[PDB]
Amino acid sequence: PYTELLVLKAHHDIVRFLVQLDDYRFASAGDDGIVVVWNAQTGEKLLELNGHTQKITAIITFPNQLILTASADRTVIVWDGDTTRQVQRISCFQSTVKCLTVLQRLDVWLSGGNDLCVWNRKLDLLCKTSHLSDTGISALVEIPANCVVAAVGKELIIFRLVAPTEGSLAWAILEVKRLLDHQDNILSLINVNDLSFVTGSHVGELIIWDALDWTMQAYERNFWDISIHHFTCDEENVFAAVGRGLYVYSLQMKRVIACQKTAHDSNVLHVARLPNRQLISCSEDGSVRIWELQLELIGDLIGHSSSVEMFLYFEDHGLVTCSADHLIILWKN
Repeated sequence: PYTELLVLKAHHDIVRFLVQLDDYRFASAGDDGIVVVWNAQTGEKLLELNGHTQKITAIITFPNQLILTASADRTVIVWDGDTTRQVQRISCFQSTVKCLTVLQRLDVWLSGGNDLCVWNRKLDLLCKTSHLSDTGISALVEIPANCVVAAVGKELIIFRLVAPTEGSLAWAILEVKRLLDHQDNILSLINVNDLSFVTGSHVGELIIWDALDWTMQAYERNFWDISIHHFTCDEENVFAAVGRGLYVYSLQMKRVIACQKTAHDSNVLHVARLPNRQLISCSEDGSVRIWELQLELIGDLIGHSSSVEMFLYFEDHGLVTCSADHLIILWKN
């Protein structure tokens, strides 16, 4: 259980994103276009970053550590963590940036909308696709050998990024493959352990891919048999929110191993495995449940009165949840 709880108040619209900054702080971001920095130990509100005029669509940290946010205002803003100063607003987009990702090795970060742009810390545009899609990149995930996988509707497009020769400043983006095996839009794209990545669609397709040669390994047209709303992964399992139920699929056995068909009174939104090996599920109605894997309901976390959009887990500071009810709740002990 988590007994004690703190209610952290600031947002005046749906809180969608939580992102850990360091060992004790995290940021939240909402449809109110506000970003807030919180102390996870004490629950103190540390900083507010105001500068977006519409909902935030993505937020990441760039390890001094920066915070980057994209918004339906068609900008990406880059924030200085310490001073809370706005380093730059980037507004050279004709469409909403939908995803942001860091390539650690190469020490760049990517924006994904109608096009893929490659950036460095100093905020130089190094390269960008032109007219990649009208659809928009819905997910970018790093895989080995400096490649990145982009979800574009039903398609996956794999790019390799090449740093310039010392002497030149010319980066290159090479398209290296397209995968066209989904009949439905790609909802989830996840790197499992740098050997596989997995994609899912809302209709219940699950595909496992080789992260090195980019070939199909396994395929399910409907891996659980109601739509799937979200997937996550550990080293060997996929945990899917499917209707009001949870399903656990083994990547090794290519089978559903565990199941709970009515885990909640409402659609399950998010389901994930914590480091400590417990499961957390989040629902439309506001309930959060903790499980141990048959699935045993350990904990019932009751407080939110509306969709729980995301959770964040600190080993030493407990559990954070955020909700369409404008609250963040920090659960402890």
